[PDB]
Order: sequence, then C-alpha cells, then structure tokens
Amino acid sequence: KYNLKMGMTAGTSQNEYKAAEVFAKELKKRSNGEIELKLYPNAQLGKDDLAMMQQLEGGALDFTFAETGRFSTFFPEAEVFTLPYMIKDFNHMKKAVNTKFGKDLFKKVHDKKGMTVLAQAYNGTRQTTSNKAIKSLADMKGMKLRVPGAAANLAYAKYTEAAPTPMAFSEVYLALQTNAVDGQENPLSTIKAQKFYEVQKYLAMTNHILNDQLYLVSNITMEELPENLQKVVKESAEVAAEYHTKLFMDEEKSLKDFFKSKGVTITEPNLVDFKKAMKPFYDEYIKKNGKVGENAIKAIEAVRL
Ligand SMILES: CC(=O)N[C@H]1[C@H]([C@H](O)[C@H](O)CO)O[C@](O)(C(=O)O)C[C@@H]1O
Repeated sequence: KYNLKMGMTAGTSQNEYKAAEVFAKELKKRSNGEIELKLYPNAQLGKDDLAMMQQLEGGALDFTFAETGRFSTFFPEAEVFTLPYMIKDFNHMKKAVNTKFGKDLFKKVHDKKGMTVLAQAYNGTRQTTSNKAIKSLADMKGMKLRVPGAAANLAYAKYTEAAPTPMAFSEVYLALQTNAVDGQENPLSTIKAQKFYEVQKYLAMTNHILNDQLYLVSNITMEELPENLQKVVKESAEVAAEYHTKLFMDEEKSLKDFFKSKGVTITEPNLVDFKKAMKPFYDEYIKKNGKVGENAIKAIEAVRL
C-alpha cells in the first residue's frame, strides 16, 4: 500500500482543500485502496509553497500546489505568467502555458526541479481589500498592503504607492484585525473562505493578478509507483482540477452579492491607471530576462483573444 502525503498553504475551508479531497478520493477509488493520500493544509509542513515544492524534489513530500508564475523563483523567465494585468482570463492562462515557452517551462521543471505538472486549475483572480475605500489609484498611496513573498505581488503594492508588507498567509487575519496592515490582496474565494471580509470594510475589484493552480507530483514519488498507478495519479489530478476550476468559477459569479450583504462596500476603480502603473515592473522583467523575456511576453500576448 502506498501512503502518500500532500501539503498546501490553503486552509480546510478553502476550495484548494476541497478539490484536494476529491483528488485523494479519486486516487483511492481508481487504485482499489493501494493509494491513500493524506492532506496537510495550513502550511503545517513548511513556511510556504516554495518550502513544500523543495520537499517534492527530495521526495519527502509527494504532492503540493503551485502557481505557474511561482516557478520564477527557479526560472526567472516564468515570471511572465504572473505579471500584473498580463493574463486576461483562465482561457488565456490555459493557452499561455501551452505555448512553446510554457511547455518548455514545465519540461525544465521536470528535468531540473524534480517535479511533474499533472494538471492545471483556475484558482481565482486577485482583488484588493482595505479599511478605507479605494476608488482610484491615489487612494492606495501609503497604505500598508499585505502581500505574499512574491515579486509580482510586491511590485503591485509598490507601484500603487502602497507600502509592501510581506507576511505569512496564516498571519493575515490577525494583522488585518489589529490594523497592523491596512489591507490584503487575494481572490474573492480566498477572501470568503478565510473570512477576511469580517475585518475588511472595503473591497476593490482591481483584477490585477490571475492565479492558476498546478497539481505537482514528486518525480521520486512517480518512480516509486507502478506504471499503471502513475496513470491513476495523472487521471485523478485532472478530475480534481476540473472540480477545482468549477469551484472558483461558480463562487466568482455571486460572491460580490455575498460581501455586499455583509456590509462590505465594493468599489470598481478605473484600472487603466493601475495597468499603466505596472509598466516599470514590465521594464524590470525585460531588463532581467532580456530577449527571452521580450519574446515570452509577445508569445503570451498573442493568445489573449
Ligand atoms: C499554491 C499557493 O501556495 N498559493 C498561495 C499564494 C502564492 O503563495 C502566491 O500567490 C505566490 O505565487 O499566495 C496566497 O494567496 C497568499 O499568501 O495570499 C496564498 C496561497 O495559498
């Protein structure tokens, strides 16, 4: 019997965990009990996604979650997948990772980082919450905006003239409650699941970064499994990914109504000022990655539709 482990930053209330439960359910079903997957949420295995991805390389951890743009830590050119206002929708994201650039990235992740991408899911589009109303770009000036330890999110806070305040995901609620920070930044689904709306009187539809979610498996783990069970793992992830995608999609259809009923004021500021403010980070990306970065942008821009 194969007792596998899956770690994640998301809590048990979030859609990521719900889809992971389906993943474990499919694994046990399609393997006739040979494969049993235990879930380890709330980042109880490591600091963040970066720590758990490193655990997959060593084979200590079998499965974990990761955004495609998060691979920029290992392959700098992959940051194009998480550049602010670069990805339009999930259909664009699906096609963006299926470019020659996207396919080469996953291939490099396999060859050099010991991780195999099983499936891709939609993990929501990020918005901005605050204790004060954000109706223009000037309203975010000097606010202590919490962001994850990622360059794209840090840049978004910086070029909106906010004060980038990086901290762990588990420490966000308390920080908002005690007004240590003035606001955070996450998809609507995450905002509801982690109940950030309980401590945030405002919500700005900024739509700056789209998050996908990759079902990663350790290369060592796949090597320890019979070939037919490796196919089970692949198929189980694809099933969960669809369920994963549908969860975020369904909520984003009616979550704005939910928040407004809870007394949260939802603003929809003009985003052409937001998009224009992100230009120096694009220059930053290009200067760091050179022609590789330029061609990557033009390749992903082409499949936006
Ligand atoms: C797979 C994964 O760990 N996603 C996490 C992301 C990424 O760490 C970040 O976007 C960088 O890619 O940040 C969070 O949204 C956050 O801290 O607010 C939590 C979320 O669980």
